[PDB]
Amino acid sequence: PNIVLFSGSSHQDLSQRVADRLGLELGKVVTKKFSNQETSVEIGESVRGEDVYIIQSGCGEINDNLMELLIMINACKIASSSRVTAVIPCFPYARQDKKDKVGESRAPISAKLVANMLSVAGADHIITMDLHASQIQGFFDIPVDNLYAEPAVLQWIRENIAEWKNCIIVSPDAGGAKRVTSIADRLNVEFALIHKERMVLVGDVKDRVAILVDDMADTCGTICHAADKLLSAGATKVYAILTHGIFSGPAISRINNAAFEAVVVTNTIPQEDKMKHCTKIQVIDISMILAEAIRRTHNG
Amino acid sequence: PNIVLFSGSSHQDLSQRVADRLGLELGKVVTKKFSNQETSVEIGESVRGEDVYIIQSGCGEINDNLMELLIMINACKIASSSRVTAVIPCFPYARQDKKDKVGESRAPISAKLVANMLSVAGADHIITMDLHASQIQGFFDIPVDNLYAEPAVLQWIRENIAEWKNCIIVSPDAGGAKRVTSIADRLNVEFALIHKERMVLVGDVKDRVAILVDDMADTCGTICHAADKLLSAGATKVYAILTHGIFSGPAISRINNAAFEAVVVTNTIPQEDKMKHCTKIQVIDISMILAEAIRRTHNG
Amino acid sequence: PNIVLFSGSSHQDLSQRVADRLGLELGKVVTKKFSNQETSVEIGESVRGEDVYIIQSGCGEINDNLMELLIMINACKIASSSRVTAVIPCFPYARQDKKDKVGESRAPISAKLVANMLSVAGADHIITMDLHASQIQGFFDIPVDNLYAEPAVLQWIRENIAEWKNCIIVSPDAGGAKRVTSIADRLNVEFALIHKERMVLVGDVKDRVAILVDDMADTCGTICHAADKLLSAGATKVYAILTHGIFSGPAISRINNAAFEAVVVTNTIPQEDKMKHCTKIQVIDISMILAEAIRRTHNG
Amino acid sequence: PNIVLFSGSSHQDLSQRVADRLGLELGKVVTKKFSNQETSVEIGESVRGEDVYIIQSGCGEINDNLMELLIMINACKIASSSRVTAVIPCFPYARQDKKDKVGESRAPISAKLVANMLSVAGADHIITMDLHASQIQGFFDIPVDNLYAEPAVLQWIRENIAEWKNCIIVSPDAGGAKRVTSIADRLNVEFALIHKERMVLVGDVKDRVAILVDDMADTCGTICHAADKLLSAGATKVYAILTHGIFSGPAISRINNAAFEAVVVTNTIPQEDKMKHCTKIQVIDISMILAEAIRRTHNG
Amino acid sequence: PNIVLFSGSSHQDLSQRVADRLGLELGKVVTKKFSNQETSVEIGESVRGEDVYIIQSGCGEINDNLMELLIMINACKIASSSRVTAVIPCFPYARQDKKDKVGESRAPISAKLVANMLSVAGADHIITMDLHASQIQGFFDIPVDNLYAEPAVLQWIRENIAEWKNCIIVSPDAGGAKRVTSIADRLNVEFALIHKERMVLVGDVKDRVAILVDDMADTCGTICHAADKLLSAGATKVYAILTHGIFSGPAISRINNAAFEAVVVTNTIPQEDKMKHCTKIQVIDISMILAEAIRRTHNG
Amino acid sequence: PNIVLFSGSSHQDLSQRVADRLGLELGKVVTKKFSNQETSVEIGESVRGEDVYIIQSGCGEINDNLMELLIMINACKIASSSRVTAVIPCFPYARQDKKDKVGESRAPISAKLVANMLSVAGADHIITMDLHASQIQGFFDIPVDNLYAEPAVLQWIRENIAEWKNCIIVSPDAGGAKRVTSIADRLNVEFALIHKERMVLVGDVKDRVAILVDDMADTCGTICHAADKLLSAGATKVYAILTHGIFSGPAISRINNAAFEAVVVTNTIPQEDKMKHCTKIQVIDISMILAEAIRRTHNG
Ligand SMILES: Nc1ncnc2c1ncn2[C@@H]1O[C@H](COP(=O)(O)OP(=O)(O)O)[C@@H](O)[C@H]1O
Ligand SMILES: Nc1ncnc2c1ncn2[C@@H]1O[C@H](COP(=O)(O)OP(=O)(O)O)[C@@H](O)[C@H]1O
Ligand SMILES: Nc1ncnc2c1ncn2[C@@H]1O[C@H](COP(=O)(O)OP(=O)(O)O)[C@@H](O)[C@H]1O
Ligand SMILES: Nc1ncnc2c1ncn2[C@@H]1O[C@H](COP(=O)(O)OP(=O)(O)O)[C@@H](O)[C@H]1O
Ligand SMILES: Nc1ncnc2c1ncn2[C@@H]1O[C@H](COP(=O)(O)OP(=O)(O)O)[C@@H](O)[C@H]1O
Ligand SMILES: Nc1ncnc2c1ncn2[C@@H]1O[C@H](COP(=O)(O)OP(=O)(O)O)[C@@H](O)[C@H]1O
Ligand SMILES: O=P(O)(O)OC[C@H]1O[C@@H](O)[C@H](O)[C@@H]1O
Ligand SMILES: O=P(O)(O)OC[C@H]1O[C@@H](O)[C@H](O)[C@@H]1O
Ligand SMILES: O=P(O)(O)OC[C@H]1O[C@@H](O)[C@H](O)[C@@H]1O
Ligand SMILES: O=P(O)(O)OC[C@H]1O[C@@H](O)[C@H](O)[C@@H]1O
Ligand SMILES: O=P(O)(O)OC[C@H]1O[C@@H](O)[C@H](O)[C@@H]1O
Ligand SMILES: O=P(O)(O)OC[C@H]1O[C@@H](O)[C@H](O)[C@@H]1O
Ligand SMILES: [Mg+2]
Ligand SMILES: [Mg+2]
Repeated sequence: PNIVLFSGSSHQDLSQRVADRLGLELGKVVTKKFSNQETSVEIGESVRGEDVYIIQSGCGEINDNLMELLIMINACKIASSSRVTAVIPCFPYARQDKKDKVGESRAPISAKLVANMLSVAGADHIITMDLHASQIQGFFDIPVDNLYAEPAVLQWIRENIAEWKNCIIVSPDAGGAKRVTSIADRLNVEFALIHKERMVLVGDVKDRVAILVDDMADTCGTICHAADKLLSAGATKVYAILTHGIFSGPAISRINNAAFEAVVVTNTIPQEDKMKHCTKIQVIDISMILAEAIRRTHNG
Repeated sequence: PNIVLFSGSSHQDLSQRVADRLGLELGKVVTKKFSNQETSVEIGESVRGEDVYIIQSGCGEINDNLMELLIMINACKIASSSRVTAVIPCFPYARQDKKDKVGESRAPISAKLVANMLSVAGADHIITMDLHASQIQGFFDIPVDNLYAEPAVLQWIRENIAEWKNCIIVSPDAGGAKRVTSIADRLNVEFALIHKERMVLVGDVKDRVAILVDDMADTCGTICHAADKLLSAGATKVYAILTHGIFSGPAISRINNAAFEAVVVTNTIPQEDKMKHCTKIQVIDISMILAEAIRRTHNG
Repeated sequence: PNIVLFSGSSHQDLSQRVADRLGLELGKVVTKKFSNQETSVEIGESVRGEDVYIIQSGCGEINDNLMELLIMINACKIASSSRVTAVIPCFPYARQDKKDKVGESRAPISAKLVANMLSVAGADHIITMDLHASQIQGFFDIPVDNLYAEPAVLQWIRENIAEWKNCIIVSPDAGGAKRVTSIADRLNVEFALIHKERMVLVGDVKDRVAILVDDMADTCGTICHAADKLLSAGATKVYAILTHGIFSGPAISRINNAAFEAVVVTNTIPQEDKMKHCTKIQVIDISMILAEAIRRTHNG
Repeated sequence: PNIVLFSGSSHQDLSQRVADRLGLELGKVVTKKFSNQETSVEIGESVRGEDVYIIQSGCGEINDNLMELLIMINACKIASSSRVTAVIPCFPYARQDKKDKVGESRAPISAKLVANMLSVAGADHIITMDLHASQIQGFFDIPVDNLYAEPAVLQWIRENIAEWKNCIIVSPDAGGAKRVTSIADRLNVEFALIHKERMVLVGDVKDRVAILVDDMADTCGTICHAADKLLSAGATKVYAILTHGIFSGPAISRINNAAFEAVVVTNTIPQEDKMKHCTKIQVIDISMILAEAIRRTHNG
Repeated sequence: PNIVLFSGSSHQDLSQRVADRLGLELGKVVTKKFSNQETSVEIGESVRGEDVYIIQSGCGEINDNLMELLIMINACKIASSSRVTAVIPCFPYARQDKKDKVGESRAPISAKLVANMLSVAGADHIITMDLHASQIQGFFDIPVDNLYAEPAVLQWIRENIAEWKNCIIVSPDAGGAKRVTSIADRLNVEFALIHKERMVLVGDVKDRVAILVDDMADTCGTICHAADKLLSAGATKVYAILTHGIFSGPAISRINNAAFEAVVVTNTIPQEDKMKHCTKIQVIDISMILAEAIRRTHNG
Repeated sequence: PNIVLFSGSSHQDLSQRVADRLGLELGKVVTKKFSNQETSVEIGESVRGEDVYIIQSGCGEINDNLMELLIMINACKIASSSRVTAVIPCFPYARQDKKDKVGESRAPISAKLVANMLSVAGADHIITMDLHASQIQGFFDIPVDNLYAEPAVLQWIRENIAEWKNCIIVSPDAGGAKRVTSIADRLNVEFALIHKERMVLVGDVKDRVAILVDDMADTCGTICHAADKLLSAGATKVYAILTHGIFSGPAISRINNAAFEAVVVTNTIPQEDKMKHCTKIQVIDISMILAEAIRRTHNG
């Protein structure tokens, strides 16, 4: 009746880390694809009456991983499991959370679609790390846990950056005001703001060190322009701390010929191959937070 | 089979205005209360096969108006109406859209509860003006229209404030960066930022005019502090433009003994009685936007 | 995993009585109101895995208490509670259980609306005392316990009224034939009947003591006229025993200038303030019945 | 897109009458049984886009007719029908509307089960004549039309009984007080009451004509004893008017050796064979009421 | 909290056998019929918190047994049982699993209707023996266990037929190729095929013994024709092994005047009365399979 | 209010054919992918009140196309469309329609998962061509049309194969008995059967022409072995007619080095690139059948 932990095809390293921190090991599931690109999920062990926990990040090929997660949840549910919990470090389609505004002709809400699919597959609980919009919690009818990576970010700032008592935290866009502001309050220091459309700046950032904080980085269209503007303004050096490092498209190329002292990300998305092609990127372990959340859910 | 428009106990003036702009008149419904404070809804005319439209703002006593709206929707649905649309100028419980963060011990999500109540009552469409969080659109499975009052705000700024070409727009909090930023871009001028915890300010605001823009004002705990900070900083005069003016609690007392040149709001919440006790308050009609949205929904 | 009992803003005394009879104490919940008349519910203790019981009577301001109950149930459900049970001593909107007849134009069914609201909020069980219509049990898909206060009424009749062996039991209306008939059968005594539209009487009621039995009294529009008719017919004195004493509107004034020897009610609705302004009113404790029902549900 | 009327195996005569009053004819459906007592439903004509009406009374073998109705509704729904309406003159399992009281060990609520069956089969509207409990309207989430046969009963009383101005109306049980009372009020005449457990009577019934009114008669366990008590009390003759005459079990034998001047019923249940073995039974047509209800639903 | 086993009106013998194999006895339930052919279900013992198991075969009068099963499940669910499991040895309406093809005018899918009825009644698990179509598992959203009687068929073939090493297995129709083929592979011997429309045969079946295997036999319209064709072809003797022996309509008459050496069936449908009028029929116990499935579901 | 036809990324040619046969043209939708492999759906025109028809085959990368279809349906539904119909020429995950048998450990039912996802996305109708299992019709609660390509197969056999009056139709497996048998009856000729586990044959196929008929061919693991066995048995030439030609994995390599003079398939899956690398493959247009089905659904 105790925890049975399962892992998907994507991001095996974090799954192994979370299993180790729980003093367990991943269950026997073979997730391959048939000849015509159809997902094949075969659970080897018994899940009857167990508290199944599935960890599947929204990275790599998003649709294939999402389909694998749904099929795994359905298979566990039909196999008479007590309660199936889906742990999603990076929620897929989390940037499509609104019907947008004037101009976006009949755009859908893909986040609610994913929520409905997870609910109809048979999920009983959702664990997510640093959702793009905290209001996505309301997209479900089951409990949702929105974990935060801010304590790790503060710890990294304190330990690594020696001048953290006289720095500033800068938001690369207008919507990152809340996160940047909360971090600045936590470190007991001031902050600035940057907006595009071009680049505008409101803050001191003169002969001091600035840290760019954002939730994610897909193509680094942001953060890079913010670093350029900050360097033009008078900043001595610029750091970049991120929660979900996608680094898709050009990305790595842009960081490589950039003046970032360090680009900091977390385990939520595999960074192994990305770190090889870029020395700036550094990784922060968050497996402890997910493991503690899993324990809190399980014991009760 | 054409539009049948109904009005609630709250905000009769806006309902009459919307009816006039539609070249119609409100249906015959008597909404009183029984002896033991229970809602009594009696629809006098036939709604069979009609496109029923109900306008009920979340103002005054929130719970009583919400229950009246739900009972009216249920009565219209059981009476074999073709499609029932709920027009809510101010969405109740819109500030409770998250499970908050560390410290808020097991707080609920009241916005999703209201969404579920409206869905189970029998609503087929929702029309809302300037939702507190745009992601509340995903709280429903029926279509939701999130109207914007920004064009009226811009028009008022242009017509009334003569120095609008050399002003700035200031957000009283960190979460208002997006709205203020969009308004600044539309007016082709710059912007500033104010954060509490005390007040901190990043911007020029020296010997010029600043306009405070926020989504709503419950007790004017904000906006007033921002005006004080701006006046201390060097602003010649401070304006305040708002979408939903609750003006609850002390409110009117605070604006009265304040240095606001004008506090601008919209129809969405009845401002009749409030305007009598405060000369600063001015109202912007938004009935045309709701009427146009209703026409767009109906015609198809 | 044992019982966690919660109480609402209305009827604190009955909640404390039920808690005492269960050898427990009410959980730590702070239920206040925000500035704009919106309910604030904050659960202080952990409800994860607990079998939560919420007691919220439909008295006072009905809509406000109902919204309080719904928000509390939703908060308990989202907080990973094992099972949430709503104990409602007086079911709100219980008199609106039909679509009425010819004349009531498009009247709704508010009882089914409340049932759907409780079902969608997350309630797993319902405990009610003396429902207005027993068929309201079918308004839910979850189990519903319809308790009966008849044993307490019989005990009061036996102990207090010394001539209970040669009395009669009179129904103030046509719909109360079943309750009056069952009480008369259980007491092994005869009965009468009264119908309005004016007053008509079929029974003996000549130089004997008559007892009026009804389910509830909102304004005492009934019962008072029944006592007048009984006194006109020849009854020496008239008693009145009720389950749910609303005593709204004039009520207390009518009883005060009436010839009731005693007006007997039960705990279900707070009678503290009402009893002060009227000496005739007497209260029968029903906390033991609710406590026993709660124990029966919990143990299993 | 106009009315397409269908008929079940039970009660072909009433279906043909309703079709004639609508100036239409029943659709081509062959409803036979396979070898192993399984219902076979084959719709011969096209129902795509039509507003189908199905008439299936709960008479004869109840389960077989109910399954026929459900299969027919499902077949019409899957065949892309616009809206399917189930016209049930006598609602099956209408006497099982409560979980009863102390003594009935874990009895079910079959009426809600039938309601759920009809809702899940695909019914969009329900038309019923004189439901046993009017609160069964709340057992559905679709609109329910509860027709009344009282005008026909009153017309029969006026036309046939010549002394209707100086009669009385008697309820054979305690639960029939409302119907008897309303009929007495509408006829501007007084009333009496009878309760079992044995027979007790409260009323005049001395050298006058008494009429027994009930909703239904299954075995005539009631009504017969009421007539015996009335004859003992002094009634010159006793009439009996009923809405749904089941006349199951002994029934016909009991009426045959009884002193009823006439036993009046309505069409809702086939009375052809029953009337042959008993001269007292007379039938009142109700096809016009159902036809008018169907027209009212269809036109809109 | 352990197993509470209930039995329906049909097939008492199999229920008693399954109870004996589980070392238990059937619960106290009285399932009779009211006067007007309505099902009466009264559960005598407590099912609160128990794992209720109901065995009800789709035999005899199908509709009455199905309604009894649904009412029993609903009664057990409303009585606060932990989990209700429906054990259906023969799934009713299992041959209506498709909307057929060109010619069948708007036929329904009765199997999905039965599935929806069982789901809405409150069933949490389904156990079925040898479904007509294995895809009926997808007709439910709850887990469904499709047991197989093939091991018993193979054992009977080995024990009774001494020449089973040099026989063939023949399918009476085209749709039985899979079952016959699997049996042939398991017995390490060859197979043949027979198709109607008349009879056509592809196989050796010359001066040897053939066994006809099908899923069921309603009227023995098949199997008898296959035996005639096989005997004409050169088969020395013909056997017939079946899972669900309905033997409805003529049936027994056809087997009696046939050249079958033995017609083998299983318990799933009561064969007691049928076996008396036909010496060829033999029965294979399958109570152990159902008992083992029940134990597997319960233990977990 | 008339037909608005939309097309997905996969199978543009068939969509254009169906649009041409309907005398219309495909709507303006841009279906691309964001940087991080997330589907981007933007509808350019208005679908309010329209009867949207979306054609999306389950070919190529299955998961991406399925996600595109779901997002398109959701976008059309939220945009206030009258009715959204999904036309799926090849149903994805149609081979996973059972929970298999002993040996497949806790395998899921992916077809029911896809059905649930389509139902929850907002689909109102499903049109599919030659489903793998006809019972998948019961996997939905909305109407499902299972079109058949058999008339085209018969026409091709008649026109192209000149010796079709003295041929045989052979099933490459045991489960294809029904299709092969129906085709043989339609052409008024005989048939044979082939089963693996190795290869076994029952039929004449001696100096005559044989045609292999199956529903689909993924890797041609079947059909090729059947052709080898048929050639070894004595067949002069062997043909192969298929409905859904996947031709994944090796496929083309197997057909090219085989003795097939014709491998006949239909449009449902794009055959353009496949036909270039193999001269044997030939294509049959089925756009007329889909267009006629669409018309039949639309007009009604
Ligand atoms: N995976 C993705 N990659 C790139 N753009 C995306 C992706 N998903 C959504 N988008 C687009 O990005 C926009 C969201 O931008 P964002 O900065 O979050 O808006 P906001 O200013 O409201 O925060 C949406 O309009 C959506 O069309
Ligand atoms: N009607 C109300 N009046 C006052 N406070 C409210 C009301 N509804 C919710 N709140 C509280 O106010 C907070 C919302 O503050 P807000 O500034 O919108 O948060 P955020 O910083 O996420 O924007 C919530 O935590 C909630 O507890
Ligand atoms: N809280 C209330 N106060 C006063 N009247 C009410 C209340 N709720 C419902 N009603 C009205 O009272 C009527 C029910 O009266 P009642 O005597 O119970 O009906 P019945 O005659 O069927 O018993 C309904 O028609 C409804 O309109
Ligand atoms: N078809 C039927 N035939 C006989 N008795 C029934 C039938 N259906 C239900 N019953 C029983 O009759 C009782 C209902 O009797 P009724 O007099 O209507 O109750 P009440 O006294 O509440 O009016 C129920 O307890 C039920 O067990
Ligand atoms: N209880 C029944 N008795 C006789 N025939 C039935 C019964 N239920 C369904 N049928 C009919 O029998 C047909 C099923 O025949 P079957 O041989 O199973 O079809 P298939 O060729 O698809 O296997 C269905 O078309 C249905 O109309
Ligand atoms: N896309 C696919 N490619 C290859 N194999 C599959 C695919 N989808 C399902 N399967 C497997 O193929 C099996 C179905 O084989 P099939 O011949 O249809 O079985 P049956 O003999 O019941 O018809 C399933 O057990 C499933 O595990
Ligand atoms: O793709 P790039 O520009 O790196 O980042 C996309 C941005 O879009 C927003 O949702 C996030 O805040 C993120 O910063
Ligand atoms: O109550 P006061 O301080 O006036 O305003 C409450 C604030 O809380 C936020 O949700 C809104 O942005 C609003 O400005
Ligand atoms: O409001 P008053 O006249 O006191 O009482 C209302 C009556 O209406 C009925 O539902 C109850 O039986 C109650 O007696
Ligand atoms: O079965 P019999 O005694 O004829 O009648 C049953 C009675 O039970 C009540 O629900 C009805 O009012 C009906 O009169
Ligand atoms: O009624 P008879 O011909 O005996 O059998 C009916 C047949 O129809 C099919 O579903 C079964 O395979 C069964 O063999
Ligand atoms: O992948 P190959 O062997 O070509 O074909 C797979 C087979 O599996 C069955 O569902 C179909 O009948 C098909 O013939
Ligand atoms: Mg009353
Ligand atoms: Mg009665």
